[PDB]
Amino acid sequence: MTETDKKQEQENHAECEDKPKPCCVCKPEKEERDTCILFNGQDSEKCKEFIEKYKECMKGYGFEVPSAN
Ligand SMILES: [Cu+]
Repeated sequence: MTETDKKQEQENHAECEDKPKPCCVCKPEKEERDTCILFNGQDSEKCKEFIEKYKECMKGYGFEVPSAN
């Protein structure tokens, strides 16, 4: 029995989905980032500051991050 379509593609937003399985070691900074982008609008320094601080606090004895390298 054949079929027209079934397999879903599902693409990403821009590039690199990031975020593996954010365990319990990561939660507060996450809320701080969301709030920062909520009030600001990501139009403030691109909020890259929180991204770097996060990747810096996680890549070092933190947990795990896929990234795009
Ligand atoms: Cu975590």
